[PDB]
Order: sequence, then structure tokens, then C-alpha cells
Amino acid sequence: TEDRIQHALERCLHLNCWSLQELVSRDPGHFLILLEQILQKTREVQEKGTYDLLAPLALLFYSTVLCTPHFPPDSDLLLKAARTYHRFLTWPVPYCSICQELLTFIDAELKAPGISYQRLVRAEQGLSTRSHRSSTVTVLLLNPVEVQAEFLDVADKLSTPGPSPHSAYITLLLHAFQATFGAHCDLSGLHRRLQSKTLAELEAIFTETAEAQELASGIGDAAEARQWLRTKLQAVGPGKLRTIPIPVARCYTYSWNQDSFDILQEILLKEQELLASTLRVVVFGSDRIGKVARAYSNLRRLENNRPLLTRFFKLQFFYVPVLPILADMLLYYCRFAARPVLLQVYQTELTFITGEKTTEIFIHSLELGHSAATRAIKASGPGSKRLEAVPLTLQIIYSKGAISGRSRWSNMEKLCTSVNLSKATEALTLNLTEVVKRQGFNQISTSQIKVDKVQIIGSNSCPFAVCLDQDERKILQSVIRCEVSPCCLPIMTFS
Amino acid sequence: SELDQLRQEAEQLKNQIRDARKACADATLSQITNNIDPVGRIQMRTRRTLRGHLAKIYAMHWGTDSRLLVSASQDGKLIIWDSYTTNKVHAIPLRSSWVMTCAYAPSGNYVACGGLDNICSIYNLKTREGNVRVSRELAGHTGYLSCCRFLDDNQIVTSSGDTTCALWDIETGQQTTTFTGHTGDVMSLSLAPDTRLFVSGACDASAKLWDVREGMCRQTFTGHESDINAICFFPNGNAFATGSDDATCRLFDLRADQELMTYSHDNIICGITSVSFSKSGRLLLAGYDDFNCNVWDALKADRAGVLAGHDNRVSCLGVTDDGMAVATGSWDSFLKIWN
Repeated sequence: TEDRIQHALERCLHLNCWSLQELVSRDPGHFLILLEQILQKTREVQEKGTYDLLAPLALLFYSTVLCTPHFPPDSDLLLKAARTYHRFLTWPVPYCSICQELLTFIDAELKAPGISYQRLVRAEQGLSTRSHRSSTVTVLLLNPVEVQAEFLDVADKLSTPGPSPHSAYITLLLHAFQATFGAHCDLSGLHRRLQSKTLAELEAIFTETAEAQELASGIGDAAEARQWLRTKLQAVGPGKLRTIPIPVARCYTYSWNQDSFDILQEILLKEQELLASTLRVVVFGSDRIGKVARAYSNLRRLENNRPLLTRFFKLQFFYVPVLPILADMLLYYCRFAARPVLLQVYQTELTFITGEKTTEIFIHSLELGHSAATRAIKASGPGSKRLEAVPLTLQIIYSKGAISGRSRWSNMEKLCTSVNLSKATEALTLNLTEVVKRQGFNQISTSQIKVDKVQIIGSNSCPFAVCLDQDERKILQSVIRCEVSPCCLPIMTFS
Repeated sequence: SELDQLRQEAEQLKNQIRDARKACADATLSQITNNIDPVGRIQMRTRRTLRGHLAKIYAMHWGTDSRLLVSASQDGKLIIWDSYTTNKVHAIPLRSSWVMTCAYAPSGNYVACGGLDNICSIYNLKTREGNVRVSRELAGHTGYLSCCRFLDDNQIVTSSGDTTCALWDIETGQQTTTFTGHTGDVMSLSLAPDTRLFVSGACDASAKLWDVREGMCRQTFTGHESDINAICFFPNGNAFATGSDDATCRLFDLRADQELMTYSHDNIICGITSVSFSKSGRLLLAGYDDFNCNVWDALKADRAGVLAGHDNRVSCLGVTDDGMAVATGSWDSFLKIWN
């Protein structure tokens, strides 16, 4: 068994994770052995200095210590782990910043065992108390026409309400009590006696148990915290240890054929009836489904400027490139992934023909002119039913920047129909369709130059239609000057 | 209960209206008009061409002088032409390039226009300094301005993509009246000879007679299989014709409260963009999306002639108050006068 665990460990740090998290759960005894091995490898890194292999171990510890059915009082594994990870404070950021937040979790788990798994479960179910109330909701925004039927099945399964508040409270009480009293408790008798009890008394018992766990975690001394928690649980009240897995969290599956994230506020109406907190939006993603970032754009600024969803919830978006193994792996990722990845947003200063000014953001691209006009008519419908490109005379100053701070300037006056900006600090691939000769066909000279910063000035009598990030429905014309330079709801990545 | 009883009252009053109309449907206009001598073949010739527009022409409207005419174009310009001399009396550049309609005032002093800007910009030709100055921005519509016709120097009706029309007082810049009831974008309207009534055509494939005075819908006409793109009154003012994307025109009488005649042919497959009556009303001039502009006998319902003078869609057309000539603006960037 030990050598099996070691092989799996050495093959998962190369669906190799799910198999680890499915082999340990068999025996209550497999959760300590694995942890011991992890510490050994971790210590090697601490001795060596191989910077690249720390974060997967720091995630495996957190993941296993939170599923470990119980830690024997004799075993001093947490102290050895804390001593091993205390010496990473001398490492470069972010390693010290993953270790500080692991040490805090290892103090929460040293003082009040099972607190970090009862917090998670409580939250995810929405069965919190009247003292520390919270909630988490999962929305599966999936396109019926793009997602596979296998993913549609997994989604349907996940959505199905499996547990009830009664069963959830029974599981929470069983795991809070087991984590403390190990085998020395009777989980069969406790379950049988808890089954006959009513929902309200179960809620009161869990609220007292959670308050005791939190208070014990708040006690300075670790040694007395465990004894105080044990005494409190005894007042509230050898066998075989039992693995209590994570109950499935609340999930909702909605058919998203759209691209804008307006759907979410429609959902928020049944949120008025379904109630800081957090919302786990699991976006399922294809190649073109580009436009998802464009929708992110709105839900970033729009909300930042018209807070509607953020009023109660902290949004978090998860990208899926598109119970069964996919269900387990999905829930595990969503649960244990907690570090976002913010993508760069370019800033544009626009002076209108009227003279007003307002900074904006193009995440994906910036089109202008014949492309902008074409998109304008694509967004017309009846208009496009009732409704060549004369060039737009623009003086454009583009600056190539560098970390050295030496910007190399260049400029030219041109008479080009359109100009689109496209993405490679970052580089901005740019296209300039010149009208070498105006006429219903204008000579087209696609010029690809690598600009990072740009300055466009158009004649007040030559308004130019401007599209940001290919948003065909909101093109901006009547602009006379445009200055472009490279400038909660995060998207998330496991590493 | 209350809503199902009100729904069945709706659907009973509907068949009461259908029976009140079928009762008057004793004979058709094609029967009564069988006897009158055919109008013949309308051999028409292009008298003038109005060059200067750089892109599609979307609208035009004659002045009451039957000599001046406005035209709005995709190039963002509103040109006033002197049809007789071909000289451009005005070349007004617009603040919004997405102009879709224009309307010469009967007085000749004011002109109106509008588009996706959701504003009816009124311009004064006789300015204090003689310039082309913007008199008013009639804002308030929640959709693109689809059409408008001057009642006078100070009053103007406008239709919009908010599925409504509205009477405005140019002085206050406020919607004097709002004509709600349409369930689709109102493509067109037409003021009756008596300024107290006007009809309007919408994308709901139906037309509606409105009372300017009060602001209520008096009658609703149906029969078109597609959106109504254009509408205008029969010269007398008791009937009106509608052009639709169903490749058919239709005539509606107000007093009979139903359709009198259909103008269509198997050869014609494209939708209708515009319509106009002759001074007498005997001739209905329908613009089409096949570069043609067919002339129908309003009474015989036979295709009397065809005007093929454009390389692109015949987007808009009009007739002078004296019926002396037919103007037709088109997507080919040229208007054409006909006699």
C-alpha cells in the first residue's frame, strides 16, 4: 500500500490526481501515510531550492489535511509540517505568500480539527448559522449546441439535488465529532440516534458545534484548544474511523446560447427567492467563445460602475476547455483552485467631435472604419434592409515602447478606409487598409506594423467609426482623437 | 378568470369586427372597375438625374412648390435640390451620418430629418444669417427615427422604432401627443389632406389610422404577409396604400374598414420599399428591391408600366403636389425625375 501511494505521488507530480484522492479515501489509515511522504519530498525541496515544485505540494497538503478523517493525538505530523514550511519565509514571493497562508490553515487545523472542512461544507451547502452566515452558488453557463453530451450529462447529474438540509446537518455533525474523538466514538450509534432527531434541533446542535470549533480555533494555545473543544463536545453530547467525503455543493445549470453575461441578472431574480457570499460561474469554452472575454469586459466595468451582482456575492469565473470522474475532478478543481489570472486590458482616451472625453477599455481588439461601418450595418437588421468606403483621413502617431523607457516615435498622415488592432506589457498587431486610390472599389494596402502604443487624430469633418473588441453592436463614430496605450470577478487558473 | 374572460372578449370582438367588415364585402374593386377603359402602358422617360450623393439615397420629399426637394443619403448629407435646374439649393452636412428620412416642410422654411440618433433634427433654410442652422433636436423617441412629416412650421409628426408615433411641437421640443399601439417598428406614415388624420404602417404587417386631434387609434387594417415599409393616402383622403415585404401592395379604405385591392404579380418577388399616388390617385407608383419601380393602375390593379432607371434598389420615391413629375431616390446614389 505504501509503495502504491509513493508511485502515485511520483506519477502525479510529473486523471492522476483523482486516483490519489480516490485511493486514500478507502482506508482512514491512508491519509497519514501519504502526508508523511509529502513532507519528505517537501523537505527535499527546502534543502535543495528547486523553485518549481512547491505549489503542487502546498495544494496536496491543504487538500488531504481537509479530507483526513482524523489525526491521532500521538502523531505530531502537523508540527513537523509547520516546521518544514516555516523555513520557506526566506524564499522569493509568491512562495512565501503561499506558505504564510498555508501556515494559517495549519494553525486553524492544529487548534480546531475539522474546522477547515466544516467551513467549506457549511458555506457550499448554504446551511450556515445566524452568527457567521455565508453561502456559495455554482452556475453552469453552458451552450447546448457546443458542449458535448457527456458534459451535458455530468452537468445534469451535478445539478440534481442530492442531499437535504437534514442529511447535510447529520453529515456535518458526524464529521465534526469524528474528527475530534477518532475511533473512541460510536459513529453508528451516533448516526442512528441523530436520524430520529428533528431538523431544528440538528441545526441548533450544528450551530453550537460550529461556534465551539471557531472559538477553539481562536484560542491562542494549541494544546488547550483541543482539550477545550473535546470537553465542549462532550458536554454537548474503540470504534473504526470512517471516511466522510465532501458533500456535493449547490449547482444550477442554465442554457447559455448568448455571449453577454446579462443572463446572470435574470438569474438574480430567483436569487431574491433563494436567499461575504460568492458565486462560482463555470463557463464552458470553445475557440471563438474570444467573445466570452468580451462579455467579461462588460461585467467588469459595467458592474464596477453599476454594481448589481456584486452587491451581495463575490463572483468567480472558471474556464472549462470544451458521480462520474469528470464530476469529481470538476468539483475538486473548483473547490481547491483559489488563485486568479487577470488578463491585460488596453486603455483608450477618446476625444469626440463634440469634445467630450471618457477613457475606455478594449480587451481583445480595436477596429475602425470600413470594418466598423460593416459591423454597424451587421447590427442594423431592418436598418440593413433599408440600409465603397470613402477613406477616412487620419494622422496617426505610433510609439514603440520598451522596458528601458526609450519610446521610439514615428508618424504619418494617411487616407485609409479602416484600421484594426489585434493582439500578439504586450504587443498590438495592427492593420491599415490604405486607399491608395479612391473611386466602387478602392485600392487596399493592408499594412501590418507592430505598434504597442498609438495616437490617432482625425479631422473634425472626418468622423471615424470605431469598434472595441469586435463588439459589432456598439460601434463608436463621431470621434476626432483616439489615444491608445496598454493600461470582484476574476477568471481563475489552477497554476 | 379576469384574464381569460378578457381574452375571450378580445377574441369575440375580433370576430365581430371581421363580420362587420365581411358584411360590407359585397363586391370587390376589381369587379366594379372591370368596365372602365384600361389605362394602357405607362411609357416613362427619365427627364432629370440628380448627381452629387456619394452613397445610397435613403429618403426624399418634395416641397409644396413641386420644384425643391430634400434627399437624405448614407454619406451623412441632406441635399436640397432644385429639380428644374439640377442645382443644389443646399448641401447640409449632418451631425449623425445614419440618416434615414427627410421631410420638406409645406411652408418651405423648415426641413426635418432623423435616423438611428433617435432624434428628429429640424433645420431652418431661412435663417437669420442665411446659413443652414439646426432649429431643434426633437429628442425623446426611444428608437431610430423612421419617418416624419411636417404639419406646419411649429408642429411635426414622427414615427420611430419604439413601435410608436408622436406629434411634436417644435417650439417646446416636447411630444405634444404620443401615438402608441403598434407592436412593431413603424416604417412609414402619411398625413391626410385634412391634418386631423394620418395613417401609419409598421413591421406588424398592419396599418393604423390615427387621430392627430385626440391621439387614439381609430382603425386597424391587416392583410399583409410581411412588414409594411411604406404607406400613403389616396389623394381624396378616404383611402391609403401600403407596400410590404410580401412582394405585394394593398389598398385600404377607411370608411369600409377593410382592404379593397391587392397589387402583385408572380414575376414580382422582392419587397416594396416605397409607394405614391398620382394627383388623381389613378396611378400607384411602387418602388421595389429589384432596381425597378413599377406603375400600377390603382383601379384595375394591373401593372401598367415599369420604371427601370437605377442600378440599385429603388429605395424611395415621391410625387409632386401637381403630379407633374415623379422623383425616385435609390441606393445607386442617384435620384431620377420622371415624366
